[PDB]
Amino acid sequence: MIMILYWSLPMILFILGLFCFVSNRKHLLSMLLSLEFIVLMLFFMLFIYLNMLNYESYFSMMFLTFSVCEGALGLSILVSMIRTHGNDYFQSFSIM
Amino acid sequence: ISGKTMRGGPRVPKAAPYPYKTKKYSVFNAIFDKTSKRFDENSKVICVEGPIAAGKSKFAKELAEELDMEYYPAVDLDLIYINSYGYDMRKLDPQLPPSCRSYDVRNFCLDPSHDLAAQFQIRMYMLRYSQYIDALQHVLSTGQGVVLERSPYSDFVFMEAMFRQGYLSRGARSVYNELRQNTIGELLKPHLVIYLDLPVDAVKKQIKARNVDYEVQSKVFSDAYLSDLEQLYKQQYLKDISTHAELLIYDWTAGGETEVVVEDIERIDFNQFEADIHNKKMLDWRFPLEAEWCEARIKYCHEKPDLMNYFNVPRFDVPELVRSADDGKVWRDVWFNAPGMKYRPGYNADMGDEGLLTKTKIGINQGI
Amino acid sequence: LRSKYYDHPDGEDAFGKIVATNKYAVSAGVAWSMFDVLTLSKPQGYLPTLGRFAYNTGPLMGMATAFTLTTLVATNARGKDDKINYLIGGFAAGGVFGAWKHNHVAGLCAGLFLGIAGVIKKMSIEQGWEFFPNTPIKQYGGLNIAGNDWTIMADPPKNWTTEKPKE
Amino acid sequence: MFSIIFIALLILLITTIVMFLASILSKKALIDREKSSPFECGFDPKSSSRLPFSLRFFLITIIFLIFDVEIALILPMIIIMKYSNIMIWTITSIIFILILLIGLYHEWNQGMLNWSN
Amino acid sequence: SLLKRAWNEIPDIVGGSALALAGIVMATIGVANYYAKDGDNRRYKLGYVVYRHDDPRALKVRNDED
Amino acid sequence: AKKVKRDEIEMRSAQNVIFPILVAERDREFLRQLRRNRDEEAELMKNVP
Amino acid sequence: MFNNSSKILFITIMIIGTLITVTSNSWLGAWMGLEINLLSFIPLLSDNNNLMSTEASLKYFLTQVLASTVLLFSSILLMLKNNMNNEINESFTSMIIMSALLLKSGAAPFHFWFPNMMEGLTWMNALMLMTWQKIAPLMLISYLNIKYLLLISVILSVIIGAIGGLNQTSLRKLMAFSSINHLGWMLSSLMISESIWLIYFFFYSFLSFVLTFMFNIFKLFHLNQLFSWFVNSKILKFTLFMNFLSLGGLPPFLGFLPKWLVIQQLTLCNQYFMLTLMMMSTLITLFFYLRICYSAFMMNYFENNWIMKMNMNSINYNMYMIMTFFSIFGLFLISLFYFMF
Amino acid sequence: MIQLMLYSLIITTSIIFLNMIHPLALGLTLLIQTIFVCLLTGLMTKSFWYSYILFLIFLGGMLVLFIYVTSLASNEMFNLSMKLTLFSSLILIFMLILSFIMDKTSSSLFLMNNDMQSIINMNSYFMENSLSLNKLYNFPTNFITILLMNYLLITLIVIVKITKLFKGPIRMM
Amino acid sequence: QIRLLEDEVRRKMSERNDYQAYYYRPSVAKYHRISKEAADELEALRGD
Amino acid sequence: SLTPFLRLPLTDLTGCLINHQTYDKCGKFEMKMMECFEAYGLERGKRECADLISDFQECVGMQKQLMRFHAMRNERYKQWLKGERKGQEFFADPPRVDAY
Ligand SMILES: Nc1nc2c(ncn2[C@H]2C[C@H](O)[C@@H](COP(=O)(O)OP(=O)(O)OP(=O)(O)O)O2)c(=O)[nH]1
Repeated sequence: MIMILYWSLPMILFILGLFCFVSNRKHLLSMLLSLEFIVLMLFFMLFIYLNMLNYESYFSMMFLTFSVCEGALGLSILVSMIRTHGNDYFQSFSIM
Repeated sequence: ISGKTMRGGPRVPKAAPYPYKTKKYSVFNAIFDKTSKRFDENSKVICVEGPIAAGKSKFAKELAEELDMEYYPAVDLDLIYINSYGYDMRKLDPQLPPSCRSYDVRNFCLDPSHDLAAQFQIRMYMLRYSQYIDALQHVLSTGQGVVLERSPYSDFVFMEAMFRQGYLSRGARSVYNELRQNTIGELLKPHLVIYLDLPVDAVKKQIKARNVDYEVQSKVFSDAYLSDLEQLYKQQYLKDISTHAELLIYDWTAGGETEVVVEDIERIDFNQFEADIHNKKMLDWRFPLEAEWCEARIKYCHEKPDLMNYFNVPRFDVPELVRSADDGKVWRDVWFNAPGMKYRPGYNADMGDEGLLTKTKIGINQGI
Repeated sequence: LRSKYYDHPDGEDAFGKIVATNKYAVSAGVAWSMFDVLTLSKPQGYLPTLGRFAYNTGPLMGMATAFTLTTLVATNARGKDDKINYLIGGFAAGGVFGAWKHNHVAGLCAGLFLGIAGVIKKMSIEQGWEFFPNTPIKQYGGLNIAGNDWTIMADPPKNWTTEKPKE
Repeated sequence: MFSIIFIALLILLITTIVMFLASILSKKALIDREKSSPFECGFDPKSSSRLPFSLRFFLITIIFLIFDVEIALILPMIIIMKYSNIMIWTITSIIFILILLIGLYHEWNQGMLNWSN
Repeated sequence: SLLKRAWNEIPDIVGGSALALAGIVMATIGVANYYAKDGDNRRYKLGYVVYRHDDPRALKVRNDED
Repeated sequence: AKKVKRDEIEMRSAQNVIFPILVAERDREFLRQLRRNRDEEAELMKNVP
Repeated sequence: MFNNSSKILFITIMIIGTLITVTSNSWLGAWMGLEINLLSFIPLLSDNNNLMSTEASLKYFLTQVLASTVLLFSSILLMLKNNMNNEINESFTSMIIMSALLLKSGAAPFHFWFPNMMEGLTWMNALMLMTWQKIAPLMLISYLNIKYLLLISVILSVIIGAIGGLNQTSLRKLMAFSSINHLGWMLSSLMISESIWLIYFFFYSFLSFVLTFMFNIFKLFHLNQLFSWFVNSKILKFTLFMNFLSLGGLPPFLGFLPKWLVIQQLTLCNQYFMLTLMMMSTLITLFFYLRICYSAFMMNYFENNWIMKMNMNSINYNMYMIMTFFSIFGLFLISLFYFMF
Repeated sequence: MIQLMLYSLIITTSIIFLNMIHPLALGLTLLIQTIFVCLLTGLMTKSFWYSYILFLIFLGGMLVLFIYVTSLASNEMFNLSMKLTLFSSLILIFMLILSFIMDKTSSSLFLMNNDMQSIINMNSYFMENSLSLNKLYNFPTNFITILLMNYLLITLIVIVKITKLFKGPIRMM
Repeated sequence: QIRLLEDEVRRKMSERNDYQAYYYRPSVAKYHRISKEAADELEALRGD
Repeated sequence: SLTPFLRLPLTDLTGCLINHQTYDKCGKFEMKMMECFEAYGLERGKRECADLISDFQECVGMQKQLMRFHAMRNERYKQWLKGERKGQEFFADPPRVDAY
């Protein structure tokens, strides 16, 4: 099928990104590491679709701007994490 | 800090004080009016504490006069048992059930073992707490510093001393700590604290000098009780507050002169601690940006009702502090039908207020 | 492999019915089982995790099969496909529930919960109404849905005419 | 591209050969428990280097991520100046650089650009 | 005053902003000048552009010398 | 800036005299290829259902 | 909008973010608005005075980031196969979009994060989360037309939303489970129309807008505090708590009218079985509301006696009393409303 | 051809990335992949302009998280997994074998490279990225860029408020 | 009579969505032909 | 394309985000189709736009043609692996580079 010969690989890569975002690693940063991994794969598919259009790749910039802000915001929340808990370990948070 | 001699004259405010008694200061008021513009060298908080009957009041008034400081008289239960119109609530006590009977310092000195003592001690903490916040509003809105006699920080000493003598129970002490923990953290600690160390024998002599009826006749002011207060001020309170506030200790400035004391205060410098940001000394009053100033001002000027709603900590396993439901109904009937308690202050027509048809205004940081 | 339960009359195609009901037995079992092994039981090791999948799914398969067999057996034995058949069917699965839960009462009472459940399903089949029918009325606006537009950009000219075409 | 990748690999191979020569050409002597000890001015070290190293420019560190992603939007300017509407290109570009300056001066005035103190 | 303080503290932001202000000014001259010449209609066109003599655009052909 | 533009336009003007030439060539060979593909398709898949 | 000028901004940018989503004529445009909304809420939500608040700022961030990420994943996939923002016949690719949106709003199967982040929010924060944050997600689900997936969430929402709430004593955590149930009613109302949903949402926000103030004005966070709470007139306290009944949708009060119009339309559309499970499950929701009313309907209590006085903010209370009045007498104004016909 | 080998590597590096635990091991894996994805994207496009931008953008994020990794997760451990090395190396060669015996006219992506375009396409003879990036700064889509600007600036206000610089540095206490 | 007809009428509208009252979703093509306009505008400007 | 319910002025902001109207082989194909959506509305348009949607999808998505192409290649390989072709004459003559 068309979807299997052309769009399978990025999707299989995407789900592997999510399975990193949920696996049990001690440090919160392990979530941030896997966060921009997924974003890297989202860019890849979005770039497939935008190129089916002849001239629409400019929207890649729009996507990248929101990619950094969620990473940048994701990093700020970690900073605020440290200065109330002292450490970023997942097991240090109240389970609720 | 700069007495009248140092300035050579009366305090000159940097800008006109904000009328904090009449106009609210919310977020949208903070946009046009800023807080830091009014702060001087004298924009500080002073707590003039000591043992029982050490002439703190006289010393404070004189002191607050030299430093152009606002003086706040020490709280007393008259603030609870005398309404605005002046009527004495205590006259209603023959009607009330025994548990809800009025209780004061007179009663404490005369029947200290009564179960209402635990009530009485919490009220004093609550009163100081509200008064303390009122001082902060005056400081932040006017820039003039304030002189307090006893802060809520020092109030747990009396509760602890009463506990050692056995007047209170385990439960009452447990309840008191939870209130204090639930509430104390939201205040700004004083810049300066002054203590008047009168030795234990001296205060016992001194109390008889006042010749107050109930005190001399009482048994509470024993060597053990008065000794407990001394151990509590110096070992727990003073050792703790000195980490934040400058601490001066005198044998008795009430028996001494204050002009020497003011000249002692002005020697103390309050800027050396400013250098390090995280230095504990006077940490609370270190606001980096103008936003932080206004936030603190808003909290005490505009969110005091929140501050006074934290005293709602439900604890019923303690039987002393619980008020029976049948009494509550009766007490509610008598208390709120007294002259001047029908409505909020300034609306009880039977007490002489007029124009209620065309009146719509209510006070700010006012009850109800 | 894809058999529908009511594709045939009630006393028919046993192998068709068992597959249809066991389908829903497995799906519900796994769906609940996923929550059980992660959120409630939390077993450790790759082998015991299967026990939770088997434990929550296994007997739940036994129930569905029991209902089909008893319902199918009753349909032929009595000589009529009536509501009591499904009522008779339900008590079978309830009996399996007790054996699953080792509880005499749990199986008995749950049979009644299941028994009346089946009865109503037969009611639906016999009277001609559905449990989750496709919505006949689906509203996509208010009264002025085509009028309330607030956009500012000028809409450039049209390219289609409602009028009949000219030639 | 495909030319560049080939030379990229060819260079990497060449540079790799250089130490692979150095590793053999290097004089070889028995390694001592002290020869491989870290260097910290001749006195044994108190603290591993893998302890948490405090940070003071964390705030700038985050602002750096942002300011770059606006470099992605200024760079295309030149390429599309001959081809774009001059009002739209002129207006938008200016209100792009004013926004950046205003943001910078705002934080500079608020003192966030200064390090933690 | 203000001018003095900055000119003493951060002279670059004054000089830099002086040229920045120059950009806005002579950007406002050039942009207005651009439509004072009808520069949307450019005498040299990218690609091979051919019009019919009756097309409306065929009237607007900018007529220049070189 | 004038001289660079002068040179660029001269380079571009040379395209417009060559660009029509290539398009003429490509079409006459693009079409010829299409016949071959339409014929290769016929032979390749004679027996497909 | 409580402390500083900065809080004023984040509130507005939240409004802009939500509007961009619900006014966007394409999935990609809609997704952008969600990102705008994301960072508008976090700074409002994070306060370092509380160890709990920063934890709340986390769970929300990880959940929302994943939701928008998976949401964008499917939207790209959706128009990779159809080449349109719309799918002619709904299929799996459209289901995946639905799953993300439900998680974005904390519907039943993916609600877990939602109550578990309510421990460390101020009341004013919970209102923004409970009411406004559910606009953008739920409003996009109106575009997708999968029945069984949406139908399953409703059935689980009312069930999990109710049964879970019985065991709580923290009002903030209790309201979360209460909100999950009302969310179930929306999604049920969303497979039939939107005008009902728009009406029903407005009433739901209205009631929650009221109950939040009463806790917010008097800073109550636990059931015990209700009994210890002091009020001058036990009649007054008795009447304030009569808003819970409206939140329970009892017909003498205004809060039933929303439930009522959702049944007159679901029934009109023959969804009889759904209403049985929903309306029946609402009773359990009505239950723990009464557990709160234990502190009001009985009206002589054993209460601590170191308070004689009520200290309350005027403007909040002034607006709260007005809102409460309609919450009890709002029924006779149904005549005026002309949005149901 | 290298496109298929790029497919193999991006798959291979993703398998291991699922198994990294040490944050820097994750980072090295991620950095390597950011190279390949950047390379791969430019194959199926009229220019590599976006690969340059993407590469530049992520490298900014790469440095910053090392600064925080070296402050928060400084003391952690690696473990060479002989299962992993064999598994990746086993499949990697396996995948590389297929790419040699693949009908790699079929595997090529249908997206039109610049050369894949016709000769008649007059719009393909301009600058490499003129038209594509054009309407990023023309009516009406320009307002989207403007909307980002506030969004980015408003973000810049969010970090300082979340961060609260004045209350100290960051240490893994 | 009127509420058994009005109800019946609404069903027909919903069955075929052939009226702009309630069961009609306005599909606007305005923006795309705005984009086509903008493309045409930019086509003229190209050149130097 | 989707239809916002709100349709406040904000929709003008993001309406023209992604389109086919800028120098595309399918610019005319989509304008007809989407026009027909505007004439009949969204829900009814999905039932009257059978041709326009299929043509537009077969112009952008191109699945219909790519999925012809593999049938030709696979059927070329199937013939050879069955021995029906030969190694020497496996492929046809290549096209000229200066074409297409
Ligand atoms: N149980 C209890 N009694 C208190 C407390 N604070 C003050 N008192 C009582 C103790 C004495 O009976 C009496 C002493 O009054 P003060 O020491 O405050 O003297 P006063 O302020 O009237 O003037 P002076 O101190 O002489 O300047 O009030 C308290 O916190 N708890």
